[PDB]
Amino acid sequence: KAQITSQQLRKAQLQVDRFAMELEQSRNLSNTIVHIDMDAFYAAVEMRDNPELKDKPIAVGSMSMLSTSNYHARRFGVRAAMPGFIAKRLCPQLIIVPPNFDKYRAVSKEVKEILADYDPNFMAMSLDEAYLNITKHLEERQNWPEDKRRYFIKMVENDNPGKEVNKLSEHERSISPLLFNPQILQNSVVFGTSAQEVVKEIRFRIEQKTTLTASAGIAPNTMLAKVCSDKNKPNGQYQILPNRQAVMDFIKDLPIRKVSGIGKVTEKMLKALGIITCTELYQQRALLSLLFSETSWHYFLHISLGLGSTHLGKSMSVERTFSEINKAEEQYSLCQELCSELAQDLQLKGRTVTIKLKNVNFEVKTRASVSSVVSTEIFAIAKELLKTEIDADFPHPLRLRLMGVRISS
Repeated sequence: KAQITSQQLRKAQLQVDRFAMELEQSRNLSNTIVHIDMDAFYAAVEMRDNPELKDKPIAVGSMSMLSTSNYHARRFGVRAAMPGFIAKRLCPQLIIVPPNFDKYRAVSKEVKEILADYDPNFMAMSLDEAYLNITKHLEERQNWPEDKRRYFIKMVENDNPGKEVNKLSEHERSISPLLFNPQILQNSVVFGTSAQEVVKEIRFRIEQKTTLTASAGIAPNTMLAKVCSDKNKPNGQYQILPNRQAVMDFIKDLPIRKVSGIGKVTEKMLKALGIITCTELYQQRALLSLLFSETSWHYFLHISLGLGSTHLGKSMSVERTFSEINKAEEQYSLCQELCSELAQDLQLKGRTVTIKLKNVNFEVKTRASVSSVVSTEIFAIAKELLKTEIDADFPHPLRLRLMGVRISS
Protein backbone atom coordinates (compact mmCIF):
# COMPACT_ATOMS: atom_id res chain seq x y z
CA LYS A 1 0.00 0.00 0.00
CA ALA A 2 1.04 3.60 -0.70
CA GLN A 3 1.50 6.05 2.19
CA ILE A 4 1.64 9.80 2.67
CA THR A 5 5.35 10.68 2.56
CA SER A 6 7.01 12.11 5.68
CA GLN A 7 7.75 14.87 3.23
CA GLN A 8 4.56 15.68 1.39
CA LEU A 9 2.96 15.72 4.81
CA ARG A 10 5.43 18.50 5.51
CA LYS A 11 4.45 20.67 2.56
CA ALA A 12 0.92 20.42 3.92
CA GLN A 13 1.98 21.56 7.40
CA LEU A 14 3.49 24.71 5.91
CA GLN A 15 0.37 25.45 3.90
CA VAL A 16 -1.87 24.72 6.89
CA ASP A 17 0.24 26.67 9.39
CA ARG A 18 0.25 29.61 6.98
CA PHE A 19 -3.56 29.56 7.05
CA ALA A 20 -3.55 28.97 10.80
CA MET A 21 -1.40 32.06 11.30
CA GLU A 22 -3.60 34.19 9.05
CA LEU A 23 -6.50 33.04 11.25
CA GLU A 24 -4.84 33.60 14.61
CA GLN A 25 -3.92 37.16 13.64
CA SER A 26 -7.53 38.03 12.88
CA ARG A 27 -9.55 36.58 15.74
CA ASN A 28 -12.18 38.95 17.19
CA LEU A 29 -13.01 38.60 20.83
CA SER A 30 -14.83 41.92 20.91
CA ASN A 31 -18.27 40.48 20.16
CA THR A 32 -20.62 38.69 22.56
CA ILE A 33 -22.66 36.03 20.79
CA VAL A 34 -25.44 34.22 22.63
CA HIS A 35 -27.02 30.91 21.73
CA ILE A 36 -30.46 30.25 23.21
CA ASP A 37 -31.90 26.76 23.50
CA MET A 38 -35.46 26.16 24.72
CA ASP A 39 -35.33 23.14 27.06
CA ALA A 40 -36.95 20.14 25.33
CA PHE A 41 -39.27 22.71 23.73
CA TYR A 42 -42.02 20.65 22.04
CA ALA A 43 -42.29 18.33 25.02
CA ALA A 44 -42.18 21.12 27.62
CA VAL A 45 -45.04 22.75 25.73
CA GLU A 46 -47.19 19.64 25.88
CA MET A 47 -46.29 19.24 29.53
CA ARG A 48 -47.55 22.78 30.11
CA ASP A 49 -50.91 22.46 28.37
CA ASN A 50 -51.53 19.05 29.94
CA PRO A 51 -50.30 19.03 33.58
CA GLU A 52 -50.89 15.25 33.71
CA LEU A 53 -47.52 14.87 31.98
CA LYS A 54 -45.47 17.09 34.29
CA ASP A 55 -44.01 14.18 36.30
CA LYS A 56 -43.60 11.56 33.60
CA PRO A 57 -41.35 10.40 30.78
CA ILE A 58 -42.86 11.67 27.55
CA ALA A 59 -41.70 12.43 24.06
CA VAL A 60 -43.26 14.18 21.10
CA GLY A 61 -43.64 12.22 17.90
CA SER A 62 -45.09 8.80 17.07
CA MET A 63 -43.97 5.16 17.27
CA SER A 64 -42.14 5.35 13.96
CA MET A 65 -40.00 8.28 15.09
CA LEU A 66 -39.49 10.42 18.21
CA SER A 67 -38.75 14.16 17.94
CA THR A 68 -38.38 15.64 21.41
CA SER A 69 -37.86 14.00 24.77
CA ASN A 70 -38.52 15.69 28.07
CA TYR A 71 -35.69 15.34 30.59
CA HIS A 72 -37.34 12.64 32.65
CA ALA A 73 -37.43 10.45 29.51
CA ARG A 74 -33.86 11.43 28.59
CA ARG A 75 -32.57 9.91 31.83
CA PHE A 76 -33.64 6.55 30.37
CA GLY A 77 -31.65 7.30 27.23
CA VAL A 78 -34.65 8.28 25.11
CA ARG A 79 -33.61 10.71 22.37
CA ALA A 80 -35.08 12.58 19.45
CA ALA A 81 -34.78 10.78 16.09
CA MET A 82 -35.01 7.49 17.96
CA PRO A 83 -37.50 4.82 16.82
CA GLY A 84 -40.44 4.43 19.20
CA PHE A 85 -39.94 0.72 19.85
CA ILE A 86 -36.39 1.37 21.03
CA ALA A 87 -37.61 4.16 23.30
CA LYS A 88 -40.31 1.84 24.68
CA ARG A 89 -37.61 -0.75 25.42
CA LEU A 90 -35.55 1.83 27.29
CA CYS A 91 -38.62 3.35 28.96
CA PRO A 92 -41.86 1.22 29.01
CA GLN A 93 -44.06 3.92 30.52
CA LEU A 94 -43.00 6.55 27.97
CA ILE A 95 -45.97 8.57 26.78
CA ILE A 96 -45.62 9.48 23.13
CA VAL A 97 -47.60 12.62 22.33
CA PRO A 98 -48.38 13.55 18.68
CA PRO A 99 -46.83 16.81 17.42
CA ASN A 100 -48.90 19.95 17.07
CA PHE A 101 -46.62 22.56 15.45
CA ASP A 102 -49.15 25.35 15.49
CA LYS A 103 -48.93 25.46 19.29
CA TYR A 104 -45.14 25.25 19.05
CA ARG A 105 -44.95 28.03 16.45
CA ALA A 106 -47.04 30.35 18.60
CA VAL A 107 -45.00 29.89 21.77
CA SER A 108 -41.88 30.31 19.63
CA LYS A 109 -43.13 33.62 18.25
CA GLU A 110 -43.61 34.79 21.83
CA VAL A 111 -40.00 33.86 22.52
CA LYS A 112 -38.86 35.62 19.35
CA GLU A 113 -40.59 38.82 20.38
CA ILE A 114 -38.37 38.76 23.45
CA LEU A 115 -35.15 37.90 21.58
CA ALA A 116 -35.75 40.80 19.19
CA ASP A 117 -35.51 43.31 22.02
CA TYR A 118 -31.86 42.35 22.55
CA ASP A 119 -30.86 41.92 18.91
CA PRO A 120 -33.31 42.84 16.15
CA ASN A 121 -31.09 40.87 13.78
CA PHE A 122 -30.97 37.66 15.78
CA MET A 123 -30.87 34.37 13.90
CA ALA A 124 -33.67 31.92 14.63
CA MET A 125 -32.28 28.51 13.74
CA SER A 126 -35.53 26.70 14.45
CA LEU A 127 -38.48 27.04 16.76
CA ASP A 128 -36.42 26.20 19.84
CA GLU A 129 -33.02 27.75 19.16
CA ALA A 130 -31.48 31.09 18.25
CA TYR A 131 -28.24 33.09 18.04
CA LEU A 132 -28.07 36.67 19.27
CA ASN A 133 -25.28 39.24 19.02
CA ILE A 134 -25.77 41.32 22.18
CA THR A 135 -22.61 43.33 21.56
CA LYS A 136 -24.56 46.46 20.66
CA HIS A 137 -27.11 45.85 23.45
CA LEU A 138 -24.28 45.66 25.98
CA GLU A 139 -22.63 48.92 24.87
CA GLU A 140 -25.96 50.63 25.59
CA ARG A 141 -27.09 48.72 28.68
CA GLN A 142 -23.80 49.91 30.13
CA ASN A 143 -25.36 53.32 30.82
CA TRP A 144 -28.89 52.19 31.63
CA PRO A 145 -30.41 52.94 35.06
CA GLU A 146 -32.09 50.29 37.28
CA ASP A 147 -35.56 51.13 35.95
CA LYS A 148 -34.51 50.10 32.46
CA ARG A 149 -33.49 46.63 33.67
CA ARG A 150 -36.45 46.08 36.03
CA TYR A 151 -39.17 43.54 35.25
CA PHE A 152 -42.45 42.51 36.84
CA ILE A 153 -41.80 39.14 38.50
CA LYS A 154 -44.81 36.92 38.72
CA MET A 155 -45.92 36.11 42.22
CA VAL A 156 -52.82 40.46 42.68
CA GLU A 157 -53.87 40.42 46.38
CA ASN A 158 -50.36 40.59 48.12
CA ASP A 159 -49.57 42.36 51.33
CA ASN A 160 -47.24 45.12 50.02
CA PRO A 161 -46.86 48.33 52.10
CA GLY A 162 -48.12 51.56 50.54
CA LYS A 163 -48.06 55.24 51.52
CA GLU A 164 -49.11 54.55 55.12
CA VAL A 165 -45.36 54.14 55.63
CA ASN A 166 -45.42 57.96 55.89
CA LYS A 167 -46.23 57.64 59.62
CA LEU A 168 -42.66 56.51 60.21
CA SER A 169 -41.41 59.81 58.82
CA GLU A 170 -39.99 62.41 61.21
CA HIS A 171 -43.12 64.60 61.22
CA GLU A 172 -45.81 61.93 61.68
CA ARG A 173 -44.05 59.53 64.08
CA SER A 174 -44.51 61.11 67.48
CA ILE A 175 -47.91 62.52 66.56
CA SER A 176 -49.81 59.37 65.60
CA PRO A 177 -50.42 58.56 69.26
CA LEU A 178 -51.48 62.13 69.96
CA LEU A 179 -54.27 62.24 67.36
CA PHE A 180 -57.88 61.81 68.54
CA ASN A 181 -54.06 55.66 45.69
CA PRO A 182 -52.40 53.60 48.48
CA GLN A 183 -49.30 53.54 46.27
CA ILE A 184 -48.94 49.81 46.89
CA LEU A 185 -46.72 48.31 44.19
CA GLN A 186 -46.32 44.74 42.99
CA ASN A 187 -42.92 43.01 43.02
CA SER A 188 -40.36 43.35 40.22
CA VAL A 189 -36.75 42.18 39.82
CA VAL A 190 -33.58 43.78 38.47
CA PHE A 191 -30.71 42.40 36.37
CA GLY A 192 -27.24 43.95 36.04
CA THR A 193 -25.30 45.19 33.00
CA SER A 194 -22.95 42.25 32.34
CA ALA A 195 -23.46 39.67 29.62
CA GLN A 196 -24.40 36.97 32.13
CA GLU A 197 -27.01 39.32 33.59
CA VAL A 198 -28.39 40.17 30.18
CA VAL A 199 -28.87 36.52 29.39
CA LYS A 200 -30.50 35.96 32.75
CA GLU A 201 -32.92 38.78 31.98
CA ILE A 202 -33.76 37.05 28.70
CA ARG A 203 -34.31 33.63 30.24
CA PHE A 204 -36.37 35.24 33.02
CA ARG A 205 -38.63 37.06 30.56
CA ILE A 206 -39.11 33.85 28.59
CA GLU A 207 -40.03 31.73 31.60
CA GLN A 208 -42.42 34.44 32.81
CA LYS A 209 -44.19 34.69 29.48
CA THR A 210 -44.11 31.09 28.39
CA THR A 211 -43.72 29.15 31.65
CA LEU A 212 -40.84 27.46 29.84
CA THR A 213 -37.14 27.48 30.61
CA ALA A 214 -34.21 27.79 28.28
CA SER A 215 -30.49 27.21 28.47
CA ALA A 216 -27.88 29.49 26.89
CA GLY A 217 -24.26 30.02 26.01
CA ILE A 218 -22.20 33.20 25.93
CA ALA A 219 -18.97 33.48 23.99
CA PRO A 220 -16.82 35.42 21.51
CA ASN A 221 -18.38 33.51 18.62
CA THR A 222 -21.28 31.50 17.24
CA MET A 223 -19.54 28.11 17.40
CA LEU A 224 -18.32 28.44 20.98
CA ALA A 225 -21.70 29.78 21.99
CA LYS A 226 -23.55 26.73 20.70
CA VAL A 227 -21.30 24.36 22.66
CA CYS A 228 -21.67 26.64 25.68
CA SER A 229 -25.44 26.54 26.14
CA ASP A 230 -25.13 22.79 26.17
CA LYS A 231 -22.89 22.84 29.21
CA ASN A 232 -25.25 23.72 32.12
CA LYS A 233 -28.11 22.24 30.18
CA PRO A 234 -31.54 22.29 31.76
CA ASN A 235 -32.11 25.98 32.55
CA GLY A 236 -28.43 26.83 33.06
CA GLN A 237 -26.08 29.15 31.23
CA TYR A 238 -22.37 29.19 30.81
CA GLN A 239 -20.00 31.79 29.43
CA ILE A 240 -16.47 31.78 28.03
CA LEU A 241 -14.76 35.14 28.57
CA PRO A 242 -13.26 37.27 25.71
CA ASN A 243 -9.64 36.15 26.36
CA ARG A 244 -7.71 33.63 24.16
CA GLN A 245 -6.63 31.62 27.21
CA ALA A 246 -10.24 30.95 28.25
CA VAL A 247 -11.03 30.03 24.64
CA MET A 248 -8.12 27.59 24.27
CA ASP A 249 -8.73 26.23 27.79
CA PHE A 250 -12.30 25.36 26.89
CA ILE A 251 -11.23 23.85 23.55
CA LYS A 252 -8.58 21.66 25.22
CA ASP A 253 -9.65 18.02 24.81
CA LEU A 254 -13.28 19.13 24.11
CA PRO A 255 -14.74 15.92 22.74
CA ILE A 256 -15.40 16.17 19.00
CA ARG A 257 -18.80 14.57 19.66
CA LYS A 258 -19.74 17.75 21.58
CA VAL A 259 -18.95 19.92 18.57
CA SER A 260 -22.17 20.33 16.63
CA GLY A 261 -21.20 21.08 13.05
CA ILE A 262 -19.09 17.99 12.49
CA GLY A 263 -21.40 15.43 10.92
CA LYS A 264 -22.00 11.95 12.34
CA VAL A 265 -20.28 10.43 9.33
CA THR A 266 -17.29 12.78 9.53
CA GLU A 267 -17.07 11.99 13.24
CA LYS A 268 -17.01 8.29 12.33
CA MET A 269 -14.12 8.76 9.93
CA LEU A 270 -12.31 10.83 12.55
CA LYS A 271 -12.69 8.00 15.05
CA ALA A 272 -11.02 5.54 12.65
CA LEU A 273 -7.99 7.84 12.58
CA GLY A 274 -8.21 7.71 16.38
CA ILE A 275 -9.29 11.36 16.59
CA ILE A 276 -11.66 12.44 19.37
CA THR A 277 -10.72 15.63 21.16
CA CYS A 278 -10.39 18.96 19.41
CA THR A 279 -6.74 19.08 20.46
CA GLU A 280 -5.94 15.97 18.43
CA LEU A 281 -7.88 17.71 15.69
CA TYR A 282 -5.22 20.39 15.75
CA GLN A 283 -2.29 18.01 16.12
CA GLN A 284 -3.21 16.06 12.99
CA ARG A 285 -4.13 19.13 10.94
CA ALA A 286 -1.53 18.40 8.22
CA LEU A 287 -2.79 14.88 7.59
CA LEU A 288 -6.38 16.15 7.67
CA SER A 289 -5.92 18.73 4.88
CA LEU A 290 -4.72 15.89 2.68
CA LEU A 291 -7.51 13.47 3.55
CA PHE A 292 -10.77 15.39 4.11
CA SER A 293 -12.69 17.80 1.91
CA GLU A 294 -11.44 21.36 1.88
CA THR A 295 -14.71 22.39 3.50
CA SER A 296 -14.23 19.83 6.27
CA TRP A 297 -10.63 20.53 7.31
CA HIS A 298 -11.20 24.29 7.13
CA TYR A 299 -13.93 23.66 9.67
CA PHE A 300 -11.61 21.39 11.65
CA LEU A 301 -8.93 24.09 11.83
CA HIS A 302 -11.40 26.76 13.00
CA ILE A 303 -12.79 24.44 15.67
CA SER A 304 -9.34 23.53 16.99
CA LEU A 305 -8.60 27.25 17.16
CA GLY A 306 -11.86 28.03 18.94
CA LEU A 307 -12.89 30.23 16.05
CA GLY A 308 -16.34 30.78 14.58
CA SER A 309 -18.64 33.49 13.21
CA THR A 310 -18.36 36.75 15.13
CA HIS A 311 -21.43 38.29 13.47
CA LEU A 312 -24.81 36.98 12.28
CA GLY A 313 -28.65 46.62 9.72
CA LYS A 314 -36.11 47.73 11.11
CA SER A 315 -36.11 50.23 13.94
CA MET A 316 -35.50 53.82 14.84
CA SER A 317 -36.61 54.37 18.41
CA VAL A 318 -36.81 56.60 21.43
CA GLU A 319 -37.81 55.80 25.00
CA ARG A 320 -37.95 57.60 28.31
CA THR A 321 -38.08 56.17 31.85
CA PHE A 322 -39.53 58.27 34.64
CA SER A 323 -41.22 58.50 38.01
CA GLU A 324 -44.92 57.57 37.89
CA ILE A 325 -47.01 59.54 35.41
CA ASN A 326 -50.74 58.90 35.44
CA LYS A 327 -52.43 62.08 34.21
CA ALA A 328 -53.39 61.75 30.53
CA GLU A 329 -52.40 65.32 29.66
CA GLU A 330 -48.87 64.51 30.83
CA GLN A 331 -48.85 61.22 28.92
CA TYR A 332 -49.78 62.82 25.58
CA SER A 333 -47.51 65.84 25.52
CA LEU A 334 -44.74 63.42 26.43
CA CYS A 335 -45.72 61.26 23.47
CA GLN A 336 -45.51 64.44 21.42
CA GLU A 337 -42.09 65.58 22.64
CA LEU A 338 -41.04 61.99 22.01
CA CYS A 339 -42.37 61.61 18.49
CA SER A 340 -40.59 64.89 17.94
CA GLU A 341 -37.42 63.47 19.45
CA LEU A 342 -37.51 61.37 16.29
CA ALA A 343 -35.76 64.23 14.54
CA GLN A 344 -33.35 61.46 13.58
CA ASP A 345 -34.58 61.85 10.02
CA LEU A 346 -31.95 60.78 7.50
CA GLN A 347 -35.00 58.98 6.01
CA LEU A 348 -42.50 63.36 10.27
CA LYS A 349 -42.43 60.17 8.19
CA GLY A 350 -42.96 56.34 7.52
CA ARG A 351 -44.78 53.05 8.15
CA THR A 352 -45.45 50.73 11.39
CA VAL A 353 -45.35 53.16 14.65
CA THR A 354 -45.01 50.58 17.48
CA ILE A 355 -45.59 51.88 21.03
CA LYS A 356 -43.95 50.66 24.23
CA LEU A 357 -45.17 51.06 27.80
CA LYS A 358 -44.21 49.95 31.31
CA ASN A 359 -46.61 50.38 34.22
CA VAL A 360 -45.85 51.05 37.87
CA ASN A 361 -45.14 47.33 38.55
CA PHE A 362 -42.87 47.14 35.51
CA GLU A 363 -45.22 45.08 33.36
CA VAL A 364 -44.37 45.41 29.66
CA LYS A 365 -46.93 46.08 26.95
CA THR A 366 -46.18 46.76 23.30
CA ARG A 367 -48.84 47.72 20.77
CA ALA A 368 -48.48 48.86 17.14
CA SER A 369 -50.32 49.83 13.96
CA VAL A 370 -49.01 46.22 10.61
CA SER A 371 -49.40 49.59 9.20
CA SER A 372 -50.41 52.92 7.69
CA VAL A 373 -49.77 54.17 4.22
CA VAL A 374 -48.60 57.30 2.46
CA SER A 375 -49.90 60.56 1.15
CA THR A 376 -49.71 64.23 0.46
CA GLU A 377 -46.93 61.47 11.25
CA ILE A 378 -45.54 59.59 14.13
CA PHE A 379 -47.69 61.27 16.79
CA ALA A 380 -51.01 60.85 14.97
CA ILE A 381 -50.44 57.11 15.28
CA ALA A 382 -48.86 57.27 18.74
CA LYS A 383 -51.84 59.26 20.07
CA GLU A 384 -54.25 56.57 18.90
CA LEU A 385 -52.17 53.65 20.16
CA LEU A 386 -51.76 55.57 23.39
CA LYS A 387 -55.39 56.71 23.59
CA THR A 388 -56.75 53.20 23.34
CA GLU A 389 -54.40 52.47 26.23
CA ILE A 390 -55.66 55.20 28.51
CA ASP A 391 -59.01 53.68 27.57
CA ALA A 392 -58.34 50.18 28.88
CA ASP A 393 -59.50 49.56 32.42
CA PHE A 394 -60.78 52.94 31.14
CA PRO A 395 -62.01 53.92 34.59
CA HIS A 396 -58.55 53.35 36.10
CA PRO A 397 -55.83 55.70 34.80
CA LEU A 398 -52.66 54.41 33.16
CA ARG A 399 -49.79 54.45 35.69
CA LEU A 400 -46.49 54.72 33.80
CA ARG A 401 -42.77 54.54 34.50
CA LEU A 402 -41.77 54.05 30.85
CA MET A 403 -42.90 55.23 27.36
CA GLY A 404 -41.31 54.56 23.97
CA VAL A 405 -42.05 54.96 20.26
CA ARG A 406 -40.49 52.98 17.37
CA ILE A 407 -40.93 53.14 13.55
CA SER A 408 -40.50 49.80 11.76
CA SER A 409 -41.98 49.09 8.30
